Amino acid sequence: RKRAAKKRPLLPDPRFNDQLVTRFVNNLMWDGKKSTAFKVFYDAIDIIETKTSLEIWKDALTNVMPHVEVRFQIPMQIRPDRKISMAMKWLILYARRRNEKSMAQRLASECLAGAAVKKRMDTHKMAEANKAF
Amino acid sequence: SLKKGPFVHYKLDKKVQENVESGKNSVVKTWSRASMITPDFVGQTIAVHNGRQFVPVYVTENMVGHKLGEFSPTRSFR
Amino acid sequence: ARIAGINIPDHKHAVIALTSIYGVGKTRSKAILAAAGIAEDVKISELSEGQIDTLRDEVAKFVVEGDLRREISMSIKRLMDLGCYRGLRHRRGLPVRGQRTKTNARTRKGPRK
Amino acid sequence: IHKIGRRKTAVARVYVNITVNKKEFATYFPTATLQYKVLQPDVKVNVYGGGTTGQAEAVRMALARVMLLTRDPRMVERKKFGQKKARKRFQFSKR
Amino acid sequence: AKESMKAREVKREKTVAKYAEKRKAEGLQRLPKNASPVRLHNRCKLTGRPRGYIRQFGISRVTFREMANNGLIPGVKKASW
Amino acid sequence: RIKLKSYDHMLVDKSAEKIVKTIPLPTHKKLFTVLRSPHVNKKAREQFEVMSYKRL
RNA sequence: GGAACCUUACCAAGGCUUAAAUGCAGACUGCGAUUUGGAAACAGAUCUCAGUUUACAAGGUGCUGCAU
RNA sequence: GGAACUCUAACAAGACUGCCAGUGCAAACUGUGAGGAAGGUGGGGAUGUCAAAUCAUCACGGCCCUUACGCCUUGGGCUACACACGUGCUACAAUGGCCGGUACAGAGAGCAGCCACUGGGUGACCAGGAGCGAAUCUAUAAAGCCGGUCACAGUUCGGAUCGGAGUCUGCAACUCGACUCCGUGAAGCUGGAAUCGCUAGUAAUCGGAUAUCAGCCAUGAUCCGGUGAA
Repeated sequence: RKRAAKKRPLLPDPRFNDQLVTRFVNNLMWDGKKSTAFKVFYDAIDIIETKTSLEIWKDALTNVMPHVEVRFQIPMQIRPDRKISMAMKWLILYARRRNEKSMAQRLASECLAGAAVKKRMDTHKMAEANKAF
Repeated sequence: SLKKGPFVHYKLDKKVQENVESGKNSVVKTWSRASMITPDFVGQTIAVHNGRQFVPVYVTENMVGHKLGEFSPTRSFR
Repeated sequence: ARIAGINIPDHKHAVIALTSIYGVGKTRSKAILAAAGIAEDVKISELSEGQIDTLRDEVAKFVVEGDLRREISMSIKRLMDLGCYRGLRHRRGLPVRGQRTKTNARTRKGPRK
Repeated sequence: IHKIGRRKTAVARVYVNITVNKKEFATYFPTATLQYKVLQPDVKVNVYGGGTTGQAEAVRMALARVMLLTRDPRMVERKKFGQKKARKRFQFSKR
Repeated sequence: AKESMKAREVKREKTVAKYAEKRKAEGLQRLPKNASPVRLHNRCKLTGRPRGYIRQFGISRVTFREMANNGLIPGVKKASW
Repeated sequence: RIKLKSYDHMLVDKSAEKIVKTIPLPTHKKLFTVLRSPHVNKKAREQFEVMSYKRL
């Protein structure tokens, strides 16, 4: 009986002029601080310049996109868009467990394509079991 | 009261000065426990009202910094 | 080196390592360093012996040791052995500065008896 | 050409090189996102009002009016009594 | 709110009328200990009720509400914003 | 006409336009939040505003 | 929606009974500074709207919101 | 020195599904276009049994005391403490702390006062002394930005506890005020079933102001402004 949705339109960022970076830093924000989140993301993607650009980050963001979730524990597809919010949430949630020094340092999990693919593998292994529904 | 002048009650000071001048005598009775111990109060016995009765205190030398009410407990817990 | 009795800076910064000595703290340590003339940003493992002695001479000015420890010990023993309110409060082990001996007195009372 | 920004609280009077309050574009908007939000592609602004983001959005609205033109009607919601903030309540028990 | 307790306030107010030049001129103070501005608690001035007071109107919250409702204070309205 | 003030936005205006024959200067709005019930119902208040208009 | 006194309605101890405030009833006239006993309240002196008897009320944050 | 803007405060316009498309006898929904706005623009004041809270805001029927359960004082208690449940703040850290540079406000208050400026003092503060009974005068924001350090633990995180020395208010700071200052570093490294709030300038987070005013427990209550989500 919510009867509506608005999807909350967004606005792109100056660097990389991309619309996914804005969603990523929005999920990265804490206590309503966007500037420091952008700073941390930029330091992280520049630290990732060891090995290309944010292309490798956005492709690593694909390996954490599940195709079916269990929610009598019935499996079902999630949505064509909630996939890139579960992927971002899982990446950001499991990048805060790395025992590195800084946030930009422990965010170096895009090259681990490492606690991010494990979640998708467990989801697929738990969804392929309850396939008779 | 806080290093702008030592606070001792006028009546208490006037009644202890004559006692210390006459020498050694009976206990001095008081209610104003808000007075600070003076070097004129040493060796003297004061019965100070506490909440209902008068507790005695014998100023030897060492309480010269504390008030006349730091002693004489007011609440009786166990 | 051993500025105080047995304390060891051990490669920490000057101020952060000198504030490990009991009795001396951040403010007086900064004052000692500024009056003796050594940079606070530099470490301790490279200080020359002249600077070591110049800092020792000014650290031996304040009463910062077991001497001050037991000085405040005699202070509490003095206010205790005369029958003061603070004396009986220290003897029984409850907060002394007027805090409520009701809830939120754990760090002074102890665990659940 | 004159324009009025009028963001949340800021008011910018654009008078159309991009000088701001007798200063430069770097001493007033050091952040990259602050230098951004000028998406239009002898400018005085005389801005006064809320925060940095508010003033940036105000000058953006004014530079869009002189040519994004949609004035955002969002305002700080009033705090209501019996609550802790505008839209959050206290905490109760036994329910 | 008793008559004696509200008349005590008037007695203390009348007591702090003199000595205005004596208290203005940490020692040399042998006063009745009632001639001090630290003992003047403000009442409602109609009923004489502590625990709530407004310096502007000089009355308690309940009397303020009742009068502002039944039109006795010029200027008061129903605030809304 | 030098400053004149009142507590209504339609009385001081008539007085001032009378004076001009015979400028906004923003009003002063005080506010009070008074508890409604005389006993405990604390989460129930009432707001009362007092305007003060002045012009010249 | 401000407990050091005051708020204070509670407790211990000193001082009051037609009353610590307010109307009245019948007389006797035109606020201050000094001194003693005191913890104060209050008593005893100088001095220069106020002070004193008689019968009247009065008063209570006393008990029941299951009389209102 | 100016009457164009912001602004203030009075009057007006503007949003009526009215415009355009399909459904329907009809109300009326589903989308587009214009517009600052949308389909009650958003938020408030409005609010048509439980013998429910108050005989302690106030009044009052009935009962009780009046050498008093009435009344003036001093001192004390309302802060008592082996334990518990509720409501809050802070920290458990490096998208963090510290020393520095650099900005951006709003509302409200001010002779029961706000203090420019100078001199003394690390500091709270003290003395002298303008302006202002108020779009005139005063009351100096934080988060944010830049640069260096710390490079991971009971730590340069944390803030309780305790000793000494001072400032302000007040007759009075021990019971029981606040602040400054030099010492000191306790529990705390994301918390068990169980439970709470939130759909947009919202939550989260940071700062400022008012009310009681001699001072103050203010981390309580009522508001405002900044950054800002899923």
